[PDB]
Amino acid sequence: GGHVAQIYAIRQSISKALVAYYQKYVDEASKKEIKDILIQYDRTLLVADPRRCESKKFGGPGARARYQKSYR
Amino acid sequence: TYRGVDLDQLLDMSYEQLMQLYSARQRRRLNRGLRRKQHSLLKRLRKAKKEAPPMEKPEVVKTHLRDMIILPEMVGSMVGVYNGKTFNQVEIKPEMIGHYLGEFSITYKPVKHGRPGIGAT
Amino acid sequence: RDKLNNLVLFDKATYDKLCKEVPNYKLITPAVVSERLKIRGSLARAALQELLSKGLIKLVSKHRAQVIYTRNTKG
Amino acid sequence: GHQQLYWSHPRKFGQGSRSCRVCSNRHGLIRKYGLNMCRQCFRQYAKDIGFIKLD
Amino acid sequence: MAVQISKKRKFVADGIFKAELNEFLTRELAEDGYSGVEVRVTPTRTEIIILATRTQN
Amino acid sequence: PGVTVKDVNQQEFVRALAAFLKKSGKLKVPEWVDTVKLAKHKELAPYDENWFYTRAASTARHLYLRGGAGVGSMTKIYGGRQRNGVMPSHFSRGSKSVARRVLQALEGLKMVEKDQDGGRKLTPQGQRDLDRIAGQVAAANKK
Amino acid sequence: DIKLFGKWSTDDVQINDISLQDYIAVKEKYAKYLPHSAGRYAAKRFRKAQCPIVERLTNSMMMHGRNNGKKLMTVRIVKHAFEIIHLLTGENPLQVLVNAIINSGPREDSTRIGRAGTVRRQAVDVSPLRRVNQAIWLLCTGAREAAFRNIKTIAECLADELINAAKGSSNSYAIKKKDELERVAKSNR
Amino acid sequence: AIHRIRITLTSRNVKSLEKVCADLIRGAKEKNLKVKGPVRMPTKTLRITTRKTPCGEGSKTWDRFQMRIHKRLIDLHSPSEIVKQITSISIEPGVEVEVTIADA
Amino acid sequence: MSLVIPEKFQHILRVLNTNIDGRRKIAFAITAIKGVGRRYAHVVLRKADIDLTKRAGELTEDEVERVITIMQNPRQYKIPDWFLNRQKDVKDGKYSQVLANGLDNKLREDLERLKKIRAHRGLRHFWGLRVRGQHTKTTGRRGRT
RNA sequence: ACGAGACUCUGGCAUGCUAACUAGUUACGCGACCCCCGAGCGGUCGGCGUCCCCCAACUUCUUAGAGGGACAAGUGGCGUUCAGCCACCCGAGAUUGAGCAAUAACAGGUCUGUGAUGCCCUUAGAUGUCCGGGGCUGCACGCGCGCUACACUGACUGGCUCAGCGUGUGCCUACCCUACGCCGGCAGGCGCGGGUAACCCGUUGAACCCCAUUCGUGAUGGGGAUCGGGGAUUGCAAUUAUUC
Ligand SMILES: [Mg+2]
Ligand SMILES: [Mg+2]
Ligand SMILES: [Mg+2]
Repeated sequence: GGHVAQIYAIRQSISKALVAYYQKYVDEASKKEIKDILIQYDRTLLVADPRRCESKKFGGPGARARYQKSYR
Repeated sequence: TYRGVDLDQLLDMSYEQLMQLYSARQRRRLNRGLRRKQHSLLKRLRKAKKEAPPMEKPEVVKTHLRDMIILPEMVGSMVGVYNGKTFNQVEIKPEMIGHYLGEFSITYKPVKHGRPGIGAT
Repeated sequence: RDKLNNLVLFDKATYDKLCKEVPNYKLITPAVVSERLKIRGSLARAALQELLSKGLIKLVSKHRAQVIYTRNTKG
Repeated sequence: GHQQLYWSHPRKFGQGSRSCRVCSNRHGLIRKYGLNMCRQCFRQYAKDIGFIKLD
Repeated sequence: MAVQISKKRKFVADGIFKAELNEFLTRELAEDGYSGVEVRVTPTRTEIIILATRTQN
Repeated sequence: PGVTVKDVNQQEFVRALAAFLKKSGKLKVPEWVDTVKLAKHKELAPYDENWFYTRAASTARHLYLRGGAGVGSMTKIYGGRQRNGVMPSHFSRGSKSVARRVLQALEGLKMVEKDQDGGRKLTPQGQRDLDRIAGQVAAANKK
Repeated sequence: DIKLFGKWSTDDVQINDISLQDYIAVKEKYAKYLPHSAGRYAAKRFRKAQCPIVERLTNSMMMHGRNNGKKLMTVRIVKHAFEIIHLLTGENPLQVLVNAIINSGPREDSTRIGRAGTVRRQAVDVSPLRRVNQAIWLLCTGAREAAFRNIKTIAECLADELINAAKGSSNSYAIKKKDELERVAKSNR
Repeated sequence: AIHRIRITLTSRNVKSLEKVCADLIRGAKEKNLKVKGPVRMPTKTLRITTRKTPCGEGSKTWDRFQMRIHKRLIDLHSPSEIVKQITSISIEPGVEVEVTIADA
Repeated sequence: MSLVIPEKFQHILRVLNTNIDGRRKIAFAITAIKGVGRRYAHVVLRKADIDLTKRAGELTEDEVERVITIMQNPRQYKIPDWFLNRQKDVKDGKYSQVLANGLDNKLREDLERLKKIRAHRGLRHFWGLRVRGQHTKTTGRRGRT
């Protein structure tokens, strides 16, 4: 990944790591009381972003963009 | 004079240090093989020089190799160089030793102009 | 607005002007002082750091493109 | 003829040495993975080699 | 042993084998009803099986 | 507590340790330290005339992180973008002579040594001073 | 309570008109430390309304073609300029932002298909999404044309634009087109 | 013997690959050997893309041709003279097979 | 940085054969003369052992001619052989940097000597066409019309 | 019934399964480090080993097979209450992108892709074929597709930190990717290995970006056209400039 893509992966991982440790080695009534607060705020801390990228097609420079058509 | 050294030292000096007063391209070209085709042209040029009567311009020699560098050995020669249709006439004088025979025989007559026809809306 | 082109090591006549006026307002950036009296912008940051050495202007931002300064506390 | 200049020009490096392996053509070649086949013939034999239009 | 071919070219090399093999048997067994070929490859003793409609001729 | 180079801001750390070679002048500087043009993709040779010391500080820190690197690896690290002018810009590596000279420069100070594999890595004492400086800058940075 | 950038507590901002109480997204619920979150706020409709305002202006500022991947840069542009605001006025950057938005949000516009006289035929009131959508856009365009060839850069170039818009002085480029759009709609009522 | 022999295989189609390897794996179990399971490499995709038209006339359409190469290998600690027969009784004419000795 | 403008701050100079402006920085003021670029100005400045942060105007008399001796005889003043303009001159062969109207007439020497030899490059120079092998079908139109 | 859809590939989820010395992760035993007055299970290591058979296990990470999983399913609202649509909950995912693609048509392009071809032309002073040189670039002009810019949401110098596709030594065919050490300012050169490849290049130390300095609104430290000189590389040959 890149700088920010990494920067999101760290915070996403440590949030999952904490709750996973909380669920396993102590009462998860505490984990449920920590799972809620970081859900009502920035749901991305646990749910991973499912959109990666889109392939490029042979009609233009990018995925949806097309090479500029000239007919005059 | 050529590089602060006059033409007198140019004629008698050897190949292993004319590379340095040559530019990078001609130095590289002589650093590698000098084939049998251009040796014969120099051979035939020498025979033309000796066959020239005194104070007389040696006879025209024709060639296809419009890629030879000019050497001190054959300065003062009448060399005809093909451009694809005819042998252009070129005289050889001291100040080209770092050029080519093709650089002088131009391969196309320059365009003057023509009145636009059906195109050029 | 055509051209200013008039700034070479701001003189004593200007010198007294900014030294008694700049510390009396809050918005000090090398750009505004460049607009305010006439300053170009190179010696602007030289002037602000020279003032910053005196201890009468307080630096808040300290960034590359933006070095933001403010006047002292009053009272 | 004679043997001294018939092939004097080197069929070394370049388009002269390279050619298609089906039509002896020297245009639209594909040397990737050592095919040495032109693009028209490669499309023609693609299934036999095993290049499949998956997606 | 000394000079072995890269795997990507190797599967190409087998692929370019059957392509031309099928092509030549097509021009050779056209009137015989070629109807395709199968090359039963083994590391040493490769065998080729023709699928002619009239194998008798 | 500590202190390694990882827990100190590398931007301030590389400035601090470059001062160390400036203070303890033994790093042999080549003749051309004024005229290299420094990584061909670049022009307008570096502003700081001590650019060889900040380079030496920088390459020492880099090797401490990812050791077993040679001259070619150094040129890739410092390679920037070459602006081809009218042609679109590309990536080009740094000059090999400067990276070669600094690599031998640390040899004369016995911070780095050749290894069984290609490249050179910091010696026990070589990384020792690097951690001393890392502690020095941290304590200065901390207060 | 959220110490945005380590300061500027949320629970003091007030918004006047009932319409953008629903829309202004500076409330403590969506009180983020930074204006940066790839939260799919444009994948569906109606989500950009609840996207935080501080994210919106730093997301519109990232627009001239030459700066399209500069989000972290636009975060520093707002975070710096927010210092210039709080330095000059002493109150909340967040408050004056909202006052600038509601003041600079054009209400009446003109759109039709008949033979338009000057802009269009029929004057049409705006919805309170394009109103806040457009209002940010003048502010972003209001710093861009000023910071193009001036000595002063975007941090102050944005800064003076908001405070001029917030108080109302007819000298900000944003509110200068606002009333102009309003009066042309009143012209062709 | 006891020999640390490895057997590898590779092809383009996977359905035969799954069965033929497992055939060697099961042959190993009925031979009661210290057997290392099938270690499988990342697939290799060949990505030849072609103009799709014989002439120059078209609408700039292209042809994306693919070929997938999958390679797997098994490892054993059993004598060569007692493992040759099993690796020989499985043929699968669509597959490529290579052997190497314990010391490699 | 000073209380008043430096007393001998020269707003205009008369170095060589032009008037370089004094307000501009020294490294980019001396470069205004023909024959010196950004790198040549910077290296000769370092050999002069003068700081870069100052302007051209306050550069006092001693450094006025110290630079001039640097950049007319680079060879003996430890300027590298790779840096010169007229390296291996086509007539004299001395490694020298030409930096004046001399450069104006030296460059003028090439156009005639190629013209006097009727080289294809010289003829294209004479006719005003491109000399390095460019394409003139759809470019260079502004020079004729 | 064909086409659409369905279908195949691809992307996202499985701390579920099968496995990993050509991927590794933790734990350990070291070795250097550092604070040490002692701390100490302090932490740094892409430094070493942990399959020469335990000196430890395991698959979370990586890879790829089998699978499962999503279906307007649940909840409300609308709708003839139909087909469906809207919103919400739980969810990785509530529309991921492609490939294929009907009946046909067009004097569409292709005889310069083919030992695909009908007919015509030419066939020894060849329109066969080879060799040499030139040309396909040639410029009063017009059009199209693009790249670089018109800058201080910026150039310059220095430093910090990050990827994914995919390639790599040859039937012909000689032409591969390259680490490291040395010389050169660069261009490069010289030795020295590795790699037919999840082994080496390569932890692919990419750019933008990020953090400090200079510039100061000036056609300027923008912009890099044209233009002179010099040096290297490819080749048998570089001029009309191969490239750098
Ligand atoms: Mg593009
Ligand atoms: Mg379908
Ligand atoms: Mg030029």
